[PDB]
Amino acid sequence: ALSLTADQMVSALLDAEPPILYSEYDPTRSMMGLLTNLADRELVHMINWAKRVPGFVDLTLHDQVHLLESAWLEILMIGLVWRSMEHPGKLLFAPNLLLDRNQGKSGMVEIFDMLLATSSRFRMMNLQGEEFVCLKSIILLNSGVYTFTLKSLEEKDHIHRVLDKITDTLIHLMAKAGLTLQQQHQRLAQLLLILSHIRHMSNKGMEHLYNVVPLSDLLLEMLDAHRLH
Amino acid sequence: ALSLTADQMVSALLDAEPPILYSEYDPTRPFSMMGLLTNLADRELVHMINWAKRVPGFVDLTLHDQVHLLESAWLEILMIGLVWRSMEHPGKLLFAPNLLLDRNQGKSVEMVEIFDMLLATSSRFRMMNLQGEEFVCLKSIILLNSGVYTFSTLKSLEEKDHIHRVLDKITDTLIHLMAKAGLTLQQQHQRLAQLLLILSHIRHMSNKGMEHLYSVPLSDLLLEMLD
Ligand SMILES: Oc1ccc2c(c1)CC[C@H](c1ccccc1)[C@@H]2c1ccc(OCCN2CCCC2)cc1
Ligand SMILES: Oc1ccc2c(c1)CC[C@H](c1ccccc1)[C@@H]2c1ccc(OCCN2CCCC2)cc1
Repeated sequence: ALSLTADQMVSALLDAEPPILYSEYDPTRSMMGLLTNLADRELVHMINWAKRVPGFVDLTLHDQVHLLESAWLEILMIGLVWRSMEHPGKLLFAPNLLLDRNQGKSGMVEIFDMLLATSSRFRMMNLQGEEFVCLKSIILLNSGVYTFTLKSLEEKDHIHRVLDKITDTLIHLMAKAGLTLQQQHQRLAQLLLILSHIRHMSNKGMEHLYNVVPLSDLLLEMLDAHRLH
Repeated sequence: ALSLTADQMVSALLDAEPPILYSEYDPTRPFSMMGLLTNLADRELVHMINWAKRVPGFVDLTLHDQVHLLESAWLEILMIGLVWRSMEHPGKLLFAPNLLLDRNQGKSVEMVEIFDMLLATSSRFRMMNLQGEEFVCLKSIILLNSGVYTFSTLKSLEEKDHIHRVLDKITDTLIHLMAKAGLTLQQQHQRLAQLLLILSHIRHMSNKGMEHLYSVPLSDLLLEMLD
């Protein structure tokens, strides 16, 4: 995990990429319901992706749950934003569900505009796929690391070590891209600062989503899988 | 501002530093916490505007954009200042030199949630051995970055460009401070990343804090003070 190279980190992350799911509705024939159903089906695939992120399965089950519980919406959003890059003014929730801002207006066209603005920023920066997977992995490991005993000290230290490896990977990606050393840390800073805005969008999103099993135990169930398959 | 060297950026930032204010309560009478915190924050905000106008490149922006940036960042700025002066006080938050509270004093009203988050941030700074030169850079970054994604006119395009160019200068400054600290190129980029990722948590704390306060528009008060 901590012994991988930069290119091995990239190859591991890309291969771990979840598939693009479709909205469940009749194309031969309500928006929140569609987005909710889409989000829930994506969460299942997100857990599989998370377990394939180098260093994540090295953590305790409790800490895995905590990290995903903190980051799951940010992860959905940055994925959505990535999907929507070459669709200006629109959000590609699914290949059969492409929406403009005046569609999402029918009470949160607010985060719609915020997601669009993020996509435009990624389009302005010419974000690459190898950079995207790095950023998404960073969100997974970092979003909940500040909100967690001897075990916790080792866990947090391990997390920060993996984050450092991803940072080195990002630098390597930009160094190979021909960027000067100054352009490297500048682009690094620009990419990470965007994560603060994605955190912001998640907060506003969760403010809207807020009997049912608490999300932690659902995450617990999907993460704590046996070895019989 | 874009012509400033790294050391000139630091000295300018350090000079622009706001004063540490005191809680307005009488120490001679016995010991409402939120009121004390609210009063302190409002007095700090006035000084924050002075600090903001002395951050390189900020006055180069339109009044409207200055208001937008501050309205988005003001709570984050108050918070990172809080955890900075609380860094040498483990398990406690130094709101003011005469107002030092532990986490049990946080249960005042149905806020200890934000308290623990602030405490956790201060311990993270303490473990990283955050330097004063780094602190002022990060705080300036919050000011310029927090609201830059929530502004399409020709004017606004030039505004966003300038902001991102100043942000780059702060990034250059941070690396220069780490390189002058004796850190290798690998460690420089790693520490840069660690510091900026903390800002995501500060944004998080701000949002949680705003949710508390939400339960005379600020832009008008900011506009009044900025002009
Ligand atoms: O690729 C994606 C699929 C669906 C979405 C998004 C990305 C971006 C946020 C959207 C959003 C809409 C309204 C409010 C907040 C965010 C929507 C979305 C809809 C519903 C959601 O929550 C469903 C509840 N469900 C319970 C456990 C996990 C989620 C999350 C995201
Ligand atoms: O150095 C500082 C002085 C005071 C504070 C803080 C830092 C960190 C946040 C604190 C907080 C406690 C509970 C909930 C949210 C935040 C408290 C604080 C209290 C009240 C505040 O809001 C006052 C309202 N006022 C109207 C216009 C501007 C603020 C801001 C910050």
